[PDB]
Amino acid sequence: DIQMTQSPSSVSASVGDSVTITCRASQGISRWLAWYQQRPGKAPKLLIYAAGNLETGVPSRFSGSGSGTDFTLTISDLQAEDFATYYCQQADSFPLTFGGGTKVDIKRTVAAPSVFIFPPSDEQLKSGTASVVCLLNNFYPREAKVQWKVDNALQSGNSQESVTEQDSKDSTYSLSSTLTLSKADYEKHKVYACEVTHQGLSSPVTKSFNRG
Amino acid sequence: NIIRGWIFGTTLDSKTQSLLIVNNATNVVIKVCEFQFCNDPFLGVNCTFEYVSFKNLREFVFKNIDGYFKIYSKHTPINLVRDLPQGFSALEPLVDLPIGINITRFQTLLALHAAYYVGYLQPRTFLLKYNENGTITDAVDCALDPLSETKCTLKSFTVEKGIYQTSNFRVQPTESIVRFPNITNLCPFGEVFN
Amino acid sequence: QVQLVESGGGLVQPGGSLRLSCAASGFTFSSYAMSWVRQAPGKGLEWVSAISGSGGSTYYADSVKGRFTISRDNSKNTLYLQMNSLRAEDTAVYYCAKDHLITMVQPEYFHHWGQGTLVTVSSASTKGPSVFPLAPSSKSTSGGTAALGCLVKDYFPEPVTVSWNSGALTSGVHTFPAVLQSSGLYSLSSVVTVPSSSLGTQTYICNVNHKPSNTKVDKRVEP
Amino acid sequence: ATRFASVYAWNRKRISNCVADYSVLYNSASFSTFKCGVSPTKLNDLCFTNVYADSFVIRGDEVRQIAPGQTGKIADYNYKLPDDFTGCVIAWNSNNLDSKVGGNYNYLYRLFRKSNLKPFERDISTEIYQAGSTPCNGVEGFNCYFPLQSYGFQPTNGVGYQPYRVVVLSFELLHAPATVCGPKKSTNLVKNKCVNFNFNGLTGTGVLTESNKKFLPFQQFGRDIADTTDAVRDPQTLEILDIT
Ligand SMILES: *[C@@H]1O[C@H](CO)[C@@H](O[C@@H]2O[C@H](CO)[C@@H](O)[C@H](O)[C@H]2NC(C)=O)[C@H](O)[C@H]1NC(C)=O
Repeated sequence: DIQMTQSPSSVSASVGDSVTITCRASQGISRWLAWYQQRPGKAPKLLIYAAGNLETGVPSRFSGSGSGTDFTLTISDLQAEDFATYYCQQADSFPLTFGGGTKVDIKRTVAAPSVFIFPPSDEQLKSGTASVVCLLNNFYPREAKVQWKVDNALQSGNSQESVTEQDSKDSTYSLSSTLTLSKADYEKHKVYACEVTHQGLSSPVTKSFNRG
Repeated sequence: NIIRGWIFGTTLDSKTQSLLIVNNATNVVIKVCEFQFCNDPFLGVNCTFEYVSFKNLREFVFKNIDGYFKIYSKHTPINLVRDLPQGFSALEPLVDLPIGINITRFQTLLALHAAYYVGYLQPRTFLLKYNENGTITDAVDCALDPLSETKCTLKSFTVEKGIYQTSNFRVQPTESIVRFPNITNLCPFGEVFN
Repeated sequence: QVQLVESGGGLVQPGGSLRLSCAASGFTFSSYAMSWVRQAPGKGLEWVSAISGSGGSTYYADSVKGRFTISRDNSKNTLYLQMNSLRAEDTAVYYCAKDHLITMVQPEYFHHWGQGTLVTVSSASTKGPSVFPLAPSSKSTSGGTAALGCLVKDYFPEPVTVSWNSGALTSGVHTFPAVLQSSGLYSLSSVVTVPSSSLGTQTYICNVNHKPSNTKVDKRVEP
Repeated sequence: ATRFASVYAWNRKRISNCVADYSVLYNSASFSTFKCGVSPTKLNDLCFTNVYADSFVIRGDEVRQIAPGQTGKIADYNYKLPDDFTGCVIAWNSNNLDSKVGGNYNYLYRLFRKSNLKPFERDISTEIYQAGSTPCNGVEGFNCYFPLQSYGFQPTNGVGYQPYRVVVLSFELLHAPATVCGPKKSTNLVKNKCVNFNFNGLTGTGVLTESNKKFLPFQQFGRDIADTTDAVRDPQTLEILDIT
């Protein structure tokens, strides 16, 4: 009834800038809202309560505004510790509903993804399962959208993605796309490939290999 | 810097508001809270008000008038090891606290890993000499000696040769005394009560 | 300012039951409204259950109602949450939340947050990891550098540890966050970039250690 | 304040050793009710020992209960004022604030108590009221009711039942320095002209001219031999002026 939308999903900005996060509730919630921050590996902490009332320990550069339906969290000065995930919850209608969640990253130049291939090993051949891994390294931003093709055919529901967090030396990302299938099914096809379209690439990069 | 604090009050055991003044590092702390005071108060090396921020002789004067705690002070450099240096220096006010705590006793507060002196005040009459810049340069106590009384009478620090009149000599009524003739005609209450 | 400690989470069979406890200290329990909120490992926060400074009013989320029960006691100064018919979707970190203001009927805000306990529901048993090699490349012409590594598969429960020659060659190592398989097991990839000149010259081993299964395995990669 | 306490637990705050401009609040025209033995019209010119602010939230119809010699559940069991109350009572609607969709049940009130409240008394006891002769045994039930009843504050409730924030200011006047007055307005400065002057309460008439006399930092006035005032120091700017 009171599901709220938080935008933008994920953003990137440099130290010293300002970040605006907008949260909208389905109905007018007066001034019953709470803006939270949460870093990985720690419990969430409140930044704003009511509508714009700050927490005692939170630095003053965090501000809350809005009323009824629209609300806005503004960070006037970004620091190295300001990159986390932000949430909005309501506190007037039960059940209490949270927002989508907004992740803040570091703005940097766009870097092309280094893409490498890993066919299943001979040790993996005896198991009866084949796992073909497409590795993306040193790409920015987070959005990669890797896909797998087998004999130039789209594959869905067979691949699993695992992405590392933003790097600490160059604020880049790494991605692993694993295609897991049965040995009998893996032996049906001859050629496999993984494709990635990146904003750092003028054209899509497709890398293919053959069994044997 | 061994002396660091003062405590004033009447009970000094957290039962009533006892004024407390403390110095620590670069901070001065003044409170009127009912702190639970130590049996041997020192520092190792309900509130109604609160404020926070031998080579030396520091003089202080503390008094209370109409619910105001008045504090005067004066700092000076000295070089003496035996006793109180002999000299004259006026003291200017620094603190006027509108508190209103009844105070009858006090104590100092030291730091343990510096001699000091104490005196009491009296209602006296004095003559003061203000210089050109408005600084008290010297004073005369009136009731110290006949010469001092003469100086106070003439409003001058220099007295010319002669004879002057200062005060009136009296003598005192040692005790009281009452004489009435005798007890007579006692009203006979015994006849009714017995 | 107050102390909130959560306990009772663990690994249980699907369809089982659990009892989590919140110990609260530093404040009067009766005057404040407690709340139990779970956060999924890959999702955000969402409220689950709430109690009202006594026990008369019990509020439950629309996806936990009919199975969970919240109760509180002032005498022991604690909160209990009983979970029934636990499913794979109940695997989350549970947090015991309280609001600064004295609230007796409604929680509203959640200013106090506990450590939270992980509750995991699965049908898998303890097992060691399986390590496989991933060859760097077969062509030293692209850029003179290749990416190689090892793959850890079919291990339960978490976690696995990859040392990569006992931490002697850490330059380009990329160990992706562990991911859940479709069969209740897990997978991991540890990849590092080395120059293509030093492929068959320098010797490297990926070492994977598992404490629940007590398995220390060394695997070599050859192109 | 973001949220007030309940009426049975009215929040008291002490204010002292400061300057309060009661005219600003009086010239606000933002409160539904504003009553004052004290005269509201420009008496920020008076000094008091303390100012005690008792704040809570009640329904509009109960707002009338906050006055000397008043009865009612709020007056008897939640907040009682002395018949000789000194100060003011202020109230303004909070239906935009303390009302809530689905009912705002944070604010409670004391409906059941063994006896009425004394002036300036607060009762937060959670003991179950014993209506009959059976001990409550720590649980509410027959002849045993929880003393706190929860308001349902909603935007659709009637104005009399709609939430209203109420603040009561009580002036303390005891044998004390009375450090809160709150007036002290000043004017500009005029030189070289026969005027009527008032420096920090010292009144007089004459001509103010610039001087060269060197005061001490702690001294404000200068006197002549005949004890007549001769020089002053402007409180708003530390300089010495001769009076002729
Ligand atoms: C009282 O307030 C006035 C108002 O600002 C202060 O006057 C200022 O004083 C500073 C330095 O003394 C000047 O640089 C400003 O130009 C002054 N402003 C004005 C408007 O006069 C004054 O210092 C304050 N304190 C006292 C004791 O008067």
